[PDB]
Amino acid sequence: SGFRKMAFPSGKVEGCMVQVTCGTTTLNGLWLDDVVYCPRHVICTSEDMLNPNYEDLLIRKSNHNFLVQAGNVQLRVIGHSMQNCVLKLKVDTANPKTPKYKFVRIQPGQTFSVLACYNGSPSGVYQCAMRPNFTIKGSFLNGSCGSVGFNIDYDCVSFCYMHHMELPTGVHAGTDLEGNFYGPFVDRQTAQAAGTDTTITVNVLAWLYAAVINGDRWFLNRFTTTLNDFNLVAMKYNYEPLTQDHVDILGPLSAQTGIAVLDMCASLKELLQNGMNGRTILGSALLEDEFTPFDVVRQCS
Amino acid sequence: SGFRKMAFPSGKVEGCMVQVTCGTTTLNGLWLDDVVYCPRHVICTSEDMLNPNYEDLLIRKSNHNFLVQAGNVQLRVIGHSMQNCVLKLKVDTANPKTPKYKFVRIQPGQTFSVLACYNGSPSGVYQCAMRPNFTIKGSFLNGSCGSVGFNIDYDCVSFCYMHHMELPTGVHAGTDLEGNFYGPFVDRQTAQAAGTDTTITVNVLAWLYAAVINGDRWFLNRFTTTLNDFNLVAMKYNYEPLTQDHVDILGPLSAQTGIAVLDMCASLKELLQNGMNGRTILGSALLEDEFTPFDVVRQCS
Ligand SMILES: *C(=N)N(Cc1ccc(Cl)cc1)N(C)C(=O)[C@H](Cc1ccccc1)NC(=O)[C@@H](NC(=O)c1cccs1)C(C)(C)C
Ligand SMILES: *C(=N)N(Cc1ccc(Cl)cc1)N(C)C(=O)[C@H](Cc1ccccc1)NC(=O)[C@@H](NC(=O)c1cccs1)C(C)(C)C
Repeated sequence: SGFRKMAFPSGKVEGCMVQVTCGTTTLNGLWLDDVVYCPRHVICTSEDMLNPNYEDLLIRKSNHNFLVQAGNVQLRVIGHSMQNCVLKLKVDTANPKTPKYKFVRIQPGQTFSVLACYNGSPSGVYQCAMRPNFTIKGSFLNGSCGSVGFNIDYDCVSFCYMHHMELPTGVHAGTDLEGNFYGPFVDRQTAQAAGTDTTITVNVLAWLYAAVINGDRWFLNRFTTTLNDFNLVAMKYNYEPLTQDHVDILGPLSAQTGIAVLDMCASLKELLQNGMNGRTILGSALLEDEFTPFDVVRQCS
Repeated sequence: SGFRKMAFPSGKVEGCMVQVTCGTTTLNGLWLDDVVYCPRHVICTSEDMLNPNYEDLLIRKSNHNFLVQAGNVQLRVIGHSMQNCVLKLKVDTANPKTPKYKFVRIQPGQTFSVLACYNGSPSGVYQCAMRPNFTIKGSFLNGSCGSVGFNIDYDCVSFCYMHHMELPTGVHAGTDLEGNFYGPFVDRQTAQAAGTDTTITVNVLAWLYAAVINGDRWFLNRFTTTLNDFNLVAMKYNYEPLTQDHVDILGPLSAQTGIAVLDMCASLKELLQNGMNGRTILGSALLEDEFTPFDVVRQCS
């Protein structure tokens, strides 16, 4: 019936995206209740970024240097404070669209939807994974700062990502909605680089299960393996060590398919050693690791 | 800055999705103005599908056999007519959320966003391409019939797909919003199969340009080629013949990058012959063809 990388419906967030401008810089903000959250480097000029003292830079700021637009509407800024690396800009109008929302700090390996915007206008929506080195591989051009990642869990909108940075290597980085960077990064134009990316093993397994469910099963073998033995082959190819809790987490998927986690770990073992010999798994010739077990169970059940 | 397969923000459509039930069957519908569009096979039982006479089946229908819910709300059905392969069910309440909308019949090779729903509830959003054989490769489980594909062009919401069918081969099929099937398919449980899928050449080129823009350029060569010569290698690998209009269409992309279409056709020529030798292009080890030139220019500019 198909398996696709898909994003939560984005309506509940489209209505929270506004435009923020300070000096010659314009980017995006998040309008919840009477507050608009955005990245604090909005107040920085080209020269400031090299070594900005944000507290000092912010004092010199008066509310009229901050210009906020809900679509074409304009919002009145009546205060501005800093929380870690995010600008809180209080406004008169509470957003009548504010949804039921949380501010969550996700875990590496977890996934969220990103609503990409340019000048307060939503552009599109896509799913990203928080890599083990606290980066994400998304689509953030000029004017994309302020786009936020989120999950929808039944009632609630869980905001987990606000985009700040791009790294020399093409990957991305940001903060939670309290303003704390994921990873070691700083909002400063100085040398910093990601750690080594390893690969999210439990997700790859989840992806193979998803593929068995959808008819791709050529990679299934009769072998079985032990965690320690597989995890020795894992370590060779920069794969996250698998754990018993990961196996527990994969329970429902192994059940729906009739394949022990450990039987699939042997199938995975063979694919790291020998590659794919020109066959495909769910339309890839590479192994994929940005699907969580939950993401798969949601779509395959 | 990144290139990702992304879908239009889905808010303007989330609010048009309702639940439809007839007998023991429940699926999705599209509530625009005072009308709810859904697939007409909703009125068919297991036995009917084999050879349904829909006109006859529909006469035996009274409005009370049709049950429609906007969320938990219920809508009153005050009429029901058939238009090709879609049920039009008039209702008392005009949707106060009805957007500015068109009903467009897209062209093979063109792309649209699909808002997947299950029992009137939106589940997620993703981008699909109308294959040259009038199928799509999406994610449509039980209760997904009625999910619609759409594009957003500035003001308007262009509805182009409503999902009806799944094919023995795992691929999907449906109608425009006037109820005309794409492809040769019929809403009947009898033998029918897709034509041979060829590959959308102009899209693959667009994808290579997107990859050059984002730093992947190992596949660039010094050679050049002629359309007829490339299109001879195209025909070998079930690739759509390239045309001068496709080259015109790729103009802006070839401009942004400095690579003549024909210089890229030679790079593509080499990749069909020799494959990728274990390198990747925008995180694939395969060539991709579900990006239009427009889809790329939108994200890379
Ligand atoms: C967001 N709206 N925005 C604009 C933007 C610039 C370049 C690209 Cl490719 C896409 C969008 N961004 C990403 C920025 O304004 C940030 C601000 C910033 C944050 C931290 C340090 C410096 C600047 N610009 C950057 O991410 C820049 N990154 C860096 O200079 C560094 C990365 C690691 C160490 S320094 C650039 C290089 C993307 C301009
Ligand atoms: C939509 N809500 N819905 C349910 C559904 C069934 C199976 C799967 Cl895998 C996913 C969802 N669908 C797809 C249907 O109800 C259709 C209705 C239909 C339309 C045309 C012909 C027959 C039935 N079910 C199907 O698509 C079925 N397809 C076929 O029988 C044929 C395909 C080609 C020739 S006959 C099945 C096989 C998916 C049940």
